[PDB]
Amino acid sequence: GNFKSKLKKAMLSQQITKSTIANKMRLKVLSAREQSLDGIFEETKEKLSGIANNRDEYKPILQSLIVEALLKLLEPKAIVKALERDVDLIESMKDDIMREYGEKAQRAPLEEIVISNDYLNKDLVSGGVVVSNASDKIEINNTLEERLKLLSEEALPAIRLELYG
Amino acid sequence: EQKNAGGVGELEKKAEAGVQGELAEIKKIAEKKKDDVVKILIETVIKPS
Amino acid sequence: YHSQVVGKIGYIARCMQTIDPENNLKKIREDYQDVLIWAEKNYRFEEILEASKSGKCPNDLDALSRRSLILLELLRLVSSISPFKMKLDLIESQYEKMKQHVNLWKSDYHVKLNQLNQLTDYLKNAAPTPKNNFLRAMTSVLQMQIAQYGITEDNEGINQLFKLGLHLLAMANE
Amino acid sequence: YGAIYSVSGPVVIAENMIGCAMYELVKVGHDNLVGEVIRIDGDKATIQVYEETAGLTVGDPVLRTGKPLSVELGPGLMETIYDGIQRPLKAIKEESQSIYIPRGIDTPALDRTIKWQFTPGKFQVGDHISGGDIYGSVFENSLISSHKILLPPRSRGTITWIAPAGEYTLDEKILEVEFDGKKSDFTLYHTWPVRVPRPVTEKLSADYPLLTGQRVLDALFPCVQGGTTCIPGAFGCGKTVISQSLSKYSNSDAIIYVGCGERGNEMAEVLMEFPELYTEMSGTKEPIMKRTTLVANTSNMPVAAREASIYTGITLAEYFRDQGKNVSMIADSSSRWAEALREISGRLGEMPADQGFPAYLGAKLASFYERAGKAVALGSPDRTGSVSIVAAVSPAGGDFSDPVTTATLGITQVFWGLDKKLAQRKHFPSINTSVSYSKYTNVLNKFYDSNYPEFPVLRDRMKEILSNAEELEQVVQLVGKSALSDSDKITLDVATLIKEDFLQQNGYSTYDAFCPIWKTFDMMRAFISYHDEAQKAVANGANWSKLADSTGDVKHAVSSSKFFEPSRGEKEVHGEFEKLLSTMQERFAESTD
Amino acid sequence: YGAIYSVSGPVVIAENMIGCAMYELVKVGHDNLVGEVIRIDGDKATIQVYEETAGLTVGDPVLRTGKPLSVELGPGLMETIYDGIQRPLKAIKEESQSIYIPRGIDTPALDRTIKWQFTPGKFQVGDHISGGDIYGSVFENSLISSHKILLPPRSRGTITWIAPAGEYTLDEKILEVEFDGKKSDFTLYHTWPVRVPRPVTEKLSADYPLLTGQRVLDALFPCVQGGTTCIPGAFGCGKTVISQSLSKYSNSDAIIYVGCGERGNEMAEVLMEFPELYTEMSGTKEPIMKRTTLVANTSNMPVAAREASIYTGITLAEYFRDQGKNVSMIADSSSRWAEALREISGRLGEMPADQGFPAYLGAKLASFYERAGKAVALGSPDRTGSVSIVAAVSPAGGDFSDPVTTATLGITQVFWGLDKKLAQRKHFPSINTSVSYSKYTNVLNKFYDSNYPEFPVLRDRMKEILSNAEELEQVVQLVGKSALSDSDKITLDVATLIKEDFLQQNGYSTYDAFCPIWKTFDMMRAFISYHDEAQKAVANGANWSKLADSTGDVKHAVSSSKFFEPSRGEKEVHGEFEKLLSTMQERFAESTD
Amino acid sequence: NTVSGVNGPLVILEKVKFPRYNEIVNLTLPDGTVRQGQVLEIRGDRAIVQVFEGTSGIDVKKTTVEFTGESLRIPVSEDMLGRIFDGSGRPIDNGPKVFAEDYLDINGSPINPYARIYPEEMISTGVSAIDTMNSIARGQKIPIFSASGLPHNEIAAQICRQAGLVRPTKDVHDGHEENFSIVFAAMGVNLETARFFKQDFEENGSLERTSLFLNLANDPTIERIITPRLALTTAEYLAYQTERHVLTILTDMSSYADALREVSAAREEVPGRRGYPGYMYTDLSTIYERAGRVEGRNGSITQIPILTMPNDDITHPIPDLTGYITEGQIFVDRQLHNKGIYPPINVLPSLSRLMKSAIGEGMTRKDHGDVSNQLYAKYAIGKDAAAMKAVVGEEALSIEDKLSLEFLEKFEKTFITQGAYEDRTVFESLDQAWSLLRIYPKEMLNRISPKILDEFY
Repeated sequence: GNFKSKLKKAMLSQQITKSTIANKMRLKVLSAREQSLDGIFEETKEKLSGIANNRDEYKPILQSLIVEALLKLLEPKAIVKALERDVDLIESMKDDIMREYGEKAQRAPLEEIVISNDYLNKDLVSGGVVVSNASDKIEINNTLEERLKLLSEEALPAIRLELYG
Repeated sequence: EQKNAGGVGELEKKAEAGVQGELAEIKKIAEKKKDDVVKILIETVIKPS
Repeated sequence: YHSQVVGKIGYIARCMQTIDPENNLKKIREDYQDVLIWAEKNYRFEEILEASKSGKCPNDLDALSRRSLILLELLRLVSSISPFKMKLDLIESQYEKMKQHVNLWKSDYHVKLNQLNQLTDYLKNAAPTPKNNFLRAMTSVLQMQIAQYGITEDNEGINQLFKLGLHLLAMANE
Repeated sequence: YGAIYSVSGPVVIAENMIGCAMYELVKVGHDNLVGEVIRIDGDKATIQVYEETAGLTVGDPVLRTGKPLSVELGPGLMETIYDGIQRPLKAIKEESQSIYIPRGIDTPALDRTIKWQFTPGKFQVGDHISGGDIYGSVFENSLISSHKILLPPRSRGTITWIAPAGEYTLDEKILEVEFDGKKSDFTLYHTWPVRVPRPVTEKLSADYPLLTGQRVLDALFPCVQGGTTCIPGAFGCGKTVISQSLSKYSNSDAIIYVGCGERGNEMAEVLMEFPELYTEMSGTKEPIMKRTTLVANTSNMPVAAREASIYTGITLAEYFRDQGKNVSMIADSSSRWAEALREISGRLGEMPADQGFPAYLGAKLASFYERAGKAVALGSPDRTGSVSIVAAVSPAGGDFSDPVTTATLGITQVFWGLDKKLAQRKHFPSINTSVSYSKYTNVLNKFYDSNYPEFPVLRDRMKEILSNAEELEQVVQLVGKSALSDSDKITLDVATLIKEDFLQQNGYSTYDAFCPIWKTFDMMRAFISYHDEAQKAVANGANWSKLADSTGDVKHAVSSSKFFEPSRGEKEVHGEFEKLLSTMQERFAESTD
Repeated sequence: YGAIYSVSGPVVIAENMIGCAMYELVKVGHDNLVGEVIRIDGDKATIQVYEETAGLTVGDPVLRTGKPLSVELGPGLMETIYDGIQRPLKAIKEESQSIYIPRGIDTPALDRTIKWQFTPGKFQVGDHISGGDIYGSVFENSLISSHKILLPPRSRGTITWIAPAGEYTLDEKILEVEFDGKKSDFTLYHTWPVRVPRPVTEKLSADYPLLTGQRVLDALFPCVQGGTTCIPGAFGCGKTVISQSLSKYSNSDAIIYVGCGERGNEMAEVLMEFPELYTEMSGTKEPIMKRTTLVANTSNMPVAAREASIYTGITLAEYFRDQGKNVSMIADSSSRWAEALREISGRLGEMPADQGFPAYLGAKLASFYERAGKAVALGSPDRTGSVSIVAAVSPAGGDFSDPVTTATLGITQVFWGLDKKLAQRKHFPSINTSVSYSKYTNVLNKFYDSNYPEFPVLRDRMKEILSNAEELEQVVQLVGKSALSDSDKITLDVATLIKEDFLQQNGYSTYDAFCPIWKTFDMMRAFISYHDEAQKAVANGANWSKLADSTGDVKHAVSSSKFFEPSRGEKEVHGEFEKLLSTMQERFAESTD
Repeated sequence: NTVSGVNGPLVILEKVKFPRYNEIVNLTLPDGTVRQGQVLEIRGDRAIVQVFEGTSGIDVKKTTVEFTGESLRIPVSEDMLGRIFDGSGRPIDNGPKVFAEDYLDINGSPINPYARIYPEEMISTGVSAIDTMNSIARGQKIPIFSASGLPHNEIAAQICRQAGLVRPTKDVHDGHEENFSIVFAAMGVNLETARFFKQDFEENGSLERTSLFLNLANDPTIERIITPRLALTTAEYLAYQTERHVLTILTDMSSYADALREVSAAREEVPGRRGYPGYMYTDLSTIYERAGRVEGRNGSITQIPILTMPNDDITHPIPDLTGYITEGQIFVDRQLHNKGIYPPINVLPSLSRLMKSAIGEGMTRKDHGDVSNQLYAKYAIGKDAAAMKAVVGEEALSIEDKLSLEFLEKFEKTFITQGAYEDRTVFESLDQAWSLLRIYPKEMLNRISPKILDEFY
């Protein structure tokens, strides 16, 4: 009886390593799939950072994001904050944002775009601007890295199912 | 007790040799079709979502 | 997350270098080559956190806590046996036998090191007396027999010297 | 920064407050009274005042410190009394000439006029460090250094400059951290907020035996290192006697005393009685007061110190557990903090749950109960620590159906009983199986019963006889003693002798001393052998008065065994309990023939 | 039109509403979700939606349809399941692929492409019409003619166009009414508000019984067709077995099941078990499924469908009662609709007055029982109709004497007892003779006593024997038995056999759960004759064991005669009950001497 | 988005009503820590959100808020089992991200095939007292009731320890025709009790087929109450996606009731009687809405919640409200736990109405409820005989009262006494109940038919 109890107590210890190996393999597989998705998203971030270096074709992308933030704001006055290399393109195409924003809504007319001296960094946001209200009460982040990071949570399941299925 | 003294080395050999070939072929097959997801994610990032 | 693994890797590398700086524990140092590789070169915390977060280093803090606790118990048992010298094969077999258990601080091996650490700790901050001299000689003979015979064997002399040291520590000044 | 707009009741309103956080500690008015921001609505923030004030004008400025209210972590906490707001009571007693907290005062967080000996550990220049590692040590006790010099949590980098050994102050810095440039310098003492729980390396199961030093506590259901225990009861059950006996008779490395509102005489009797006694753990030179931290909270004290006393004691116990030493936290009681939270909820105008208590008492008690426990110490060294929190509960109107006792008893895993009828006989706290239970009693009896102890059989038979003693007393009271047999009278006498010898803690010649599980195992084995010999002797023909008179001096010698000191010839077995087995065998053999 | 001002929980508030009533339904949100504005304060009206909110934002368009929100009555009601608004769950199960009703998915109140057979009634060109008159019929469910074509209430005139017999659809008009010009076209289906009751010509007294298939219920008191009775529940004490046995044992022309809230398995088990079980009036195929209407709402559904489920069930019961047929209304339960009204009142913020329930739950619950009863059918024909309302009750206010059970028991007219302690002994439903009462026993005793009634004389002696057995059982266990009289022992032995043969029943068999009125009256008359023969023989001089042994096989045959069914003879009466009187007379004569 | 003020766990922000209900937002604090929160109620020109992890460090003008633009959803996949995951974003739960391949809502917005299928096969966790007294089938909500003053965490740890071993006997018993999946959901409980359940599940060898969810007791009640919808959504997605039987345990309901009572302190809703809100039946029914059979016969979903009564009364809002949504109830015994018997229960108020139709053929006998009704009536007769014989003595007790009194002690000390990891079939529990039921004669029993009683006694 004592040899049977010691045999069961000595034999019950195999499940810890037997489950730890299956947990380490399942964690290594998720670490490999997350390592592949983190490189695919790093390549998508490098393509998005390389596409933001244009000076003539990048105006409609930032103008569509500024019109998208202006359509969600619905204010008559809004301050546009962007990087130090994007205020010159919006300064020469500020009428197109008020024309495209005014042609898609009629609850408030856009009459002024205030480009302040607050420049966004180029090592955390590769392209895009931040639209906010005149009173500084509501701010809408319309950057490409925020839209890619927020869109990666919904695009990651389709790419994960289409990549491993 | 010898089968439990010798079982402490199977946690690393059973985890390294268990899934060691799938991480390379999954990265090769994921890196092969990465241009389609990078082009779709780059095209979706340039428009409103 | 990564800072605890980097601090446990640096503390495991510092404890591994402070444990045996002569390169004698190839069995214990062979399993710690992944942590000693990043500790053998100058690197910041951002390089260890970025290298550990990208799947290039050990990230299991639960396994690294017990693995660092086993190396801290082996370094505490090797440092507590001074000035007596222990064998490298007996230290590697004691670390392999202690590492093969399901519970490290559950057997009598940790209670013997805790009793020897309390016996040496009680005499480390006391004046010279007859009970401190007899307990110091019994702690020296227990350290010599514990260093020569190891902690795996349950000898009657080590249990009698530990019971006599605990019985002498349980007494008073009268 | 801000300006007071209106003061209604104990709550004040301060306008022009846009940088104040939630639960941030600041000073309102010119009195420098302690306060905290409970709620905020727009530009005007609501600040609740806990200290008594009758000279707070409307329009006084409020100076915010810029951080939440917390306690200091460093060397100097032992051998000193402090309040719940991190204020020294000895400096206010010497300077202000008042033992209690005066109406409006201001002092530092710790004693800055006492130097300490700081020594370097195993660190060196160029080695990596992390938050929780043993960077040094401070000599405070004669046996070992209790105040371990550790880094603050959520901090790491490289050690660019290491200070040498010597005497220094807490204000002066001795350590510098290099991580991404010149970040900041480190000192001997570190700060930590009381509204944020400290991190740990890893959690562990609570299966280690904790020697509390009580024969009745460890005899029925002994607690473990890292568990939670609750003890209900009315006024007069012995909470301060169990806290002082558990602190002095405890074998842990540190003792945490947290007062959540008392009469005043119990804190001075426990503080003066702590250093006047001798510790039974191989220590001298005030061993009970040197390793114990006393939190002084009165009934008429501030609500911020009483409410934040459990968070400050849990933070100091978490820092002492993170340093590498095992600490046992004894608190009495949480009913004053729950009544202070219900008083703050009633004065604030919030919706209560039942009897004036707020709905956040379960989350606040669950955060303090979740913050304590046994696990691995945080840091690169990976030390082993434990945090055993024992808090007694009391009712709000005399009934045990309140949400504090129901939430504390439901959330806890170990329960401690208390009998009102048994407390009148000088047996408080008396409970065997009817008002208390322990989930870790199986693992504690299995681990401690492996080599030395045999507690499980006598504890199971004593729990069965103690459970049958209530039905025997109820059947003897209801129907009578004619229907009962001699076995129910022998079990009723054995339950009264075991309940009087185990539940009784107050002597008639002197105070009771410490008693291990090996000392109570001889009394439980003598009571089980006396009950088995008395029950087996009645089967072959024997009178009950002949056996009860045949016992004689065994009951008187068993009562005076707790008054004597331990180690009278042995540590696991005693010579006094060995004669009871031979005398019970001789009386059982003579009672048969 | 309107704009979404705020959305909190399942109820959404929409402002910009002018000229809105308290019963008009409108579409809330951008998906055209079904809803109805129950109440409105100022310009913002609160409307309860039949679906949950999982992404609905403020600023959405809210357009009212301009009419009240009700259910559609017509062909297609039988063989269909609606949640709370008469919505096809089978279409959402195939299209949506789920079970619950999701947001953004709507369906009609009946079938549109399903064609039915139209037959002309007793009207011609130029004949007068009124609200609730018989204008046609529908040939669906050919086992029994249940689908009757009726005009809408509160609308009359002259029949200008009389459609002939043939096949027609549910979307083309076949009838046109002309009363001072063309009012509107009429189709096969008709609309009616669920929150508005149906009018009638005049109320009449109950003079017809309703066979519920209960031996203790019909044996204890006389059943009535169109009465109001309540059933006590305990959430698992045999309520679903009596509900399924009452629905299966019901012999009405239509079955209307209305569930405000259930567990979920009873709705699928009742629907799947309904098309495979034959009742007392079953046919070749679909006996309960073709004649029963399924309106089941679960606990996971919205509170709007659970609150409107009682109005849709009462509107369907009034619509089936207006056609001139007998329908049984089974509601389970009122505590789910009171819990949904307490959830809507808790979400809106109304102060309750029922000890945790709504203040209007007593008047709204008492008004629901007043809308069901036997009376004259509304319309020029003046047909005879009746609706028996059987609603279960359960206390949820924290006591057995709450105002919901007191108002529901006071407003009811029939009493049906149910105990959880008596149901545990395999005696469900255990009725209480002290709390049981029936007001229609005097009116039902004229017709039932006119046919073959003897239920009153054995029923009064059975209730007095049950009260004497309860008083002797309470006095025996209370005082303590050391002796027993033969008169009380004979009444207790007759009460045990009456409680075993009458109280013992099930909801899954027909042999021991089905008994006729003549067989139950003959068994109760045989038990009352055996109790009167034993009481008369005990007065002449005899023992209790000599009386039971003198009876012998009579009590074993009368107790063992409850497991058979009617399969012999040319009527409900059997020859085994008539032969027991001759052996009972000889056993009573031999038992005395 | 600038926050105007903060009162307790809820924060009020000043902005337009651009976001919708259940809109996830990110709160940026000045202490270098970002937290996530869900909007509990939306209004015109204002929004009320609750912090999921802590509320310390919320300013008025120094802090800012930002909307994520996506609803609160947990990523569920086919690789969640065999590892420790979390849905709150914590690095101390073996990874804050699950990395699932499908995105599903926590409220069942895309699909919810439940409440439209009846149970077909029976289920048994290995307890002869629980399965014998109450018939548990696949898709039924059988809740285990607890009380204040008894080890409910030990009973929940024994129920979690019994998971994984009943799956091999269920395949031989013909009760399960597919794979078995275990779902663990912890919210409001202490980490010490969850660590013993995780160590017992890892020591038992069933951690590979089970998934563990860790919810702390220092976070908001919206995260702990939101974790059971994510666990039931992952169990329903795993049961419907793979066609396997999912068994989920939800402990504890008292922490969810206290979190629901602490919630709504700044919203337009008010709490009802006893501090709990009046809409607690919808929140309790939302977790039970994902339980039941699946559409098309694709597996099944089983839910066993663990609720502890704080007052010890059966008229509370948690056991009374949860008892209406469930079928029957199992009341534990507080006096039986002190005697040294586990799992102690009481068959007096415990009764199941759907136990007859829930049982199937080939895995259980037809006479299970007949012996259970006579055992419950014998236990009630033994309790009434003990209560009546306690006051007066041995005078009011009859011959059946003494046999029911000895049968209550022998049945309470024989059937209730069992191990924590032991398992048994329904035939062994029915044979032990039939053997323990032979203490009374056949002339004093009426809760069973004479044909089934004459064949087996």
